[PDB]
Amino acid sequence: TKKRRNNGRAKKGRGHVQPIRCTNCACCVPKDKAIKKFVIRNIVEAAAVRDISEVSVFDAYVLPKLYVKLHYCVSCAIHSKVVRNRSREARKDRTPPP
Amino acid sequence: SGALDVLQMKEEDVLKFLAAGTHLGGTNLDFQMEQYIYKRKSDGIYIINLKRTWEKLLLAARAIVAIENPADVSVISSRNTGQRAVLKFAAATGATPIAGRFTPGTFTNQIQAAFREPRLLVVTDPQADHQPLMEASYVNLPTIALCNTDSPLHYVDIAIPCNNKGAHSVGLMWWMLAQEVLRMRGTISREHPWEVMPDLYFYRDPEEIEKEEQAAA
Amino acid sequence: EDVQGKNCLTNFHGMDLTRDKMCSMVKKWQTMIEAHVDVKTTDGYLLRLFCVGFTKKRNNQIRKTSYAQHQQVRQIRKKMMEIMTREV
Amino acid sequence: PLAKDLLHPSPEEEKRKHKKKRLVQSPNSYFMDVKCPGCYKITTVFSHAQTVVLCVGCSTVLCQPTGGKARLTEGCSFRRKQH
Amino acid sequence: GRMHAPGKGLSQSALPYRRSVPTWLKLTSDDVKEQIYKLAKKGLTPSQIGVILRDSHGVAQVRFVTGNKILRILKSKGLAPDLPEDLYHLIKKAVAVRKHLERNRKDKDAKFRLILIESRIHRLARYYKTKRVLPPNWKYESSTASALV
Amino acid sequence: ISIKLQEEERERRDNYVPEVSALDQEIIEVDPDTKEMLKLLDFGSLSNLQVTQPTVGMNFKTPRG
Amino acid sequence: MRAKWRKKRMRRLKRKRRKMRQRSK
RNA sequence: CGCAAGACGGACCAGAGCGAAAGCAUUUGCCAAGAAUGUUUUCAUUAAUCAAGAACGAAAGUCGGAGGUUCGAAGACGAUCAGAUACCGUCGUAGUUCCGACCAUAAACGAUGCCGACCGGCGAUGCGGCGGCGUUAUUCCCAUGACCCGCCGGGCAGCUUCCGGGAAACCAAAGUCUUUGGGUUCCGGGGGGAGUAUGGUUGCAAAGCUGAAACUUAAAGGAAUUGACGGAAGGGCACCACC
Repeated sequence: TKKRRNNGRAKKGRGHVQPIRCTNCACCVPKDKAIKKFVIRNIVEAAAVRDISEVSVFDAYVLPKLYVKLHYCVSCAIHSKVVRNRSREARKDRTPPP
Repeated sequence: SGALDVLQMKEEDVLKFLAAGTHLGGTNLDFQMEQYIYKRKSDGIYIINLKRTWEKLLLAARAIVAIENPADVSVISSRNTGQRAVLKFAAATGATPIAGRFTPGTFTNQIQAAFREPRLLVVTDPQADHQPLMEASYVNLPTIALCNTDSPLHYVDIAIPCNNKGAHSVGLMWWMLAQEVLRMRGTISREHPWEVMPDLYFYRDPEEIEKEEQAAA
Repeated sequence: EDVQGKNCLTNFHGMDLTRDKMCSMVKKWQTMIEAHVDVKTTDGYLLRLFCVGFTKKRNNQIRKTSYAQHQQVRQIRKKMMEIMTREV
Repeated sequence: PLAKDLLHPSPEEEKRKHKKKRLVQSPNSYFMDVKCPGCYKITTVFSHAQTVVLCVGCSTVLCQPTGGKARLTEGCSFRRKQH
Repeated sequence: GRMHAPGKGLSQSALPYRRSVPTWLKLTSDDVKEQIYKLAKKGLTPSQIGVILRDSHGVAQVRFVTGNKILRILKSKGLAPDLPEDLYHLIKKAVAVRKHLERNRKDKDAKFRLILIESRIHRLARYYKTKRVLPPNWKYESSTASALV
Repeated sequence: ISIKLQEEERERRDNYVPEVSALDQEIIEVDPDTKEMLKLLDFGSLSNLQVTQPTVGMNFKTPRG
Repeated sequence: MRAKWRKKRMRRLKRKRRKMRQRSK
């Protein structure tokens, strides 16, 4: 039986979308279908923002962040626990989780 | 209410509406409430037609008076605001109040303790008080409703267009309806500004109850 | 270019943006506008100036998207190329 | 609403609706007494012109064509004439 | 719904109820016909005539002002074209496309749009042969088409 | 729970009423658009209705996303 | 037996019938 | 730090757009094309759907050139394994790319023919048009952009409702069907045998289109419910669990 209205993916009036490669695996996945997750992330977490800022030649030097748009294979994503299975009620929730 | 002078809208009544805020709708509009409206504002808020409000108020009160035994009218509020207002309305009119939590099966399950079998419902909000509106549809119950401009008119037989959101507006609207059912019954006369004060029906936030507990001395 | 004696005499070879900044600027729900200009200075130095632009979500803009039309993009791109030529 | 006066649409409702879907079919165009201040003669221009209506005995060019209603050149006034 | 598109457009021109002429229009039916002749002599179609008239000369419908319509005013005197303007314009478009497609065999979309236009022609040709405003001997051939400007 | 009185702060105190009601405003704030509707009733002109300069720049909706 | 492989088997079986039929020609 | 070649067009990129479908994403120019809106323009039934016939038709595959960066059917190894002609790894020919010619098939899917009418509500978005306080730019007014608040048409959608339907899942269409008739094309008739044999036909080939029978069989199947089960996800308990 038809599980999703939007057949997993997000194309409505296309017919074809360019595929991307899942990052964990490397499997050809349609762009709209893929679980895209954008990650801004400090080059050092907490243990080193203490130590590196102390040895900062500078005075009041902000650190850079690392900007990587991850794509994911549906298997890629669920094994990596990015997306969980939800109840047939809670499948219809599209709001990104708090 | 209609083509008549004795039941026509008076001047202190308009001041009581305009002061309460019963002319302020929501930002939204129910398709079924487009007749009980004048115009929008800037800030998007819809203005209710207080004449049409009064026409529905008297129609409602007419329906309430037509019930012979008063003790089978159910006066329902669940939301905080109307809880006090309906509890006073039933004191004034000899009706039966349901203030706060409405037990599903009151109108339906004949073995429950709260098995009241009324002849007419009055409802502070169709949205908040949706369960009794649905249970009115299992034991033939006409419903009166205090409907905001975005209140769903499912199972509502007379929609009184108001600002059922604001605490002043609700207390006022119940007082107006309580004073009109008594005037039509013939318990008050229409020449005397009624002894009972519309402040008696107002919900009081527990910041304003603890404002009274201090400021007596 | 030249080495005199304990002095490496250097000359401008090309400005670049930090990946940190360049990535930070590329946000979803707005139009990116790139241009590039093959140009020559008054002295015979030849440059390729790459511009980037991003449409601004307005002060009172309630609509989520902040996208140009394509004619709006290409008129902006035409002014980018016009200005980079004009000021090199 | 169940009951609508389908024969008597209030003019707020009729002018709202699509021209074809009005109870009786009625256009959203009109003829303009367009006069330029340089010349003497009042030319009759169609609102949705879609040509360059010129001043006969050239003092100017009056309107310029767009998607819908033409742009009347800055300086020109217009009365909408009716029957 | 369109013939050779999925388009369900409703961009129609909507004539007013009152077929009765307006008041302001001072041009008599004869001077309108005289101006129609002047436009036809310049080298305009009944479509182009009607536009130029309603824009610059405030004449909504020639049929409303006069009795008759613009082709029938052209046709009575013999200013009307030999083959209709609309079937002219499709043959004109088909010669334009076919010229583009002489040196663009890769352009498969063009080739498909050509077949759609060819079908519009054959379809109108067949209509006008029922009304004998074209000869029964006539048939649009794409090799004979470039002479028909 | 359910006791005899109900319960001297719900029966007795709930008959609390101030000196004059909050609906007894000497100057009622009012927009020109509800003035426009009262003008199309019998109540064209009251004395205790101070009509404000109308609110400018329609900007009330919550931005999306 | 996946339906694609049943087809592939039956397709290669048909290819070995245009071998035993190709001898009498 | 350069050089060369060939692929590919990240992020922007959306339940966004365009296209008959397949499909389509650097810049700029040329070329014809196109829907939608606008229209008091014109022709005046020219139309809807369609045996025959026809155009386009992913990927793989075939033939003759050009090129060969990456990736990689076959193959050579290296592991895992009981075996492992597989999953994993290193190489790697055809191929992947371009040109000309085939081939005509995909879960070519919305598994939903096309045209038309009618029957709910809601806020969004894309295109055009029309109207309306205000802010901003070309500042020097305009008028145009950018927001803002509405309306109209056309489109991709979404949410919601005891419209109604349906075996249900679900569908504003899959509704307006025993209250059964708006037009029309294709096409199904229990499961297998079988998309097989055979004949024709198209193709260089691989194959495609049309396509049975004997025989075999009491079921195969659809949706949903409950349970058990999982080498799925989360929560909880226990010194017959751990610390």
